[PDB]
Amino acid sequence: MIQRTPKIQVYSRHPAENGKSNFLNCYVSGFHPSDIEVDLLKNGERIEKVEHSDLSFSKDWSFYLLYYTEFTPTEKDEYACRVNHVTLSQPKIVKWDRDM
Amino acid sequence: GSHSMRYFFTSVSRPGRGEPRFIAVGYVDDTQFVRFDSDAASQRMEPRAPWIEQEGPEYWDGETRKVKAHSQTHRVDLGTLRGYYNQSEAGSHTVQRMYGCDVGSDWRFLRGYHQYAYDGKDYIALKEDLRSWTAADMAAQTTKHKWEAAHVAEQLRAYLEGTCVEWLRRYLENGKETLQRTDAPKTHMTHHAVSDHEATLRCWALSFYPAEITLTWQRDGEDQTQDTELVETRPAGDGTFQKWAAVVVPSGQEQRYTCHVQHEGLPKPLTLRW
Amino acid sequence: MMWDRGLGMM
Repeated sequence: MIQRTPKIQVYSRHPAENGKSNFLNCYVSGFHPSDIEVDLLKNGERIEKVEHSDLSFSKDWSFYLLYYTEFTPTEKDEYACRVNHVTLSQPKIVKWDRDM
Repeated sequence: GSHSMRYFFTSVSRPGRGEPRFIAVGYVDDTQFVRFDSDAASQRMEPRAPWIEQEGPEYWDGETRKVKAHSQTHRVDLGTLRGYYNQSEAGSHTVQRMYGCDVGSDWRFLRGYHQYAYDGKDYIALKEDLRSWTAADMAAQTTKHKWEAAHVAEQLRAYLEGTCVEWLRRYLENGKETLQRTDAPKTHMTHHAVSDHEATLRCWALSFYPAEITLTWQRDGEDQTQDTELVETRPAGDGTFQKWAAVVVPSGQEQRYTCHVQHEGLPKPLTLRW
Repeated sequence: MMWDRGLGMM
């Protein structure tokens, strides 16, 4: 049974700006099997309006998913993506770094 | 330019939870246009592109029948493969399926393919001659025997050379404005000192199509592979894609490092210096 | 389009 650690990427569709509605993307890729928990964090709690892309995979047969939602960026509000998988011991959380 | 069409099929068994979970998605290069979900309430093929909604009822309901034939196929393939490896019925397993054809600049037949994979590992794949097969393990040799004795590979090549390529030409016309587009990547680099004598140099490439792109770092001519922090190509969600690479450099010698972006949408390979 | 026929069984 092959297992692969997912590759989490928390980012925005456009350059972030306080006061302008944008989209927050959590791109998970290179994982196996497909069963995975992906949650977006709003000020420490979960976003319930999260939409996800359809399940696909690459040449190496590793799956990838795109979780996205509409939001308004702010320097005060913190965001992250909580991902849980069989390869991960604990629920890995990747905080969105606006400047990188 | 070259174009392609691919169909992806994923079936995951649910021991003690009923039927296996089946998901199917179709692509034209890096653009999704059709999709099916076994747990969705629609229970039929749904559009995932604006240029594909033009199809009539014969096309729509015709593909719903074929995706149900692919779903029930994997449902039987799980029990057969389970016996090939002497596995129990209390464990969940995954079978993956993908096929498609390619076209070149003249939109002529390039290469057809069809591959299977059970629980991540490769199983069987149709060769480039589109008549002989390639078995990964000995369990796949059993599948090769049944399919060469029935001569079922010739009908596959008939579909990859005709229905696939001919209908791939149609989508490139009905979605001409969205599929035959080539957007050049917006490139730049960022500098951020991480320590007293160290800084992070992140080379960026934004809003490009297609997704295949090569961002590399060089130090006065020599290329960096062990220090380069490369992430997978990520989609912005609007059709275009993103990618960045990074190297940590001692503060003061940043003028030596140069980023190089390779993309088909670029007239020439561009280099960003300091 | 998708394939209308099949390869048989495993």
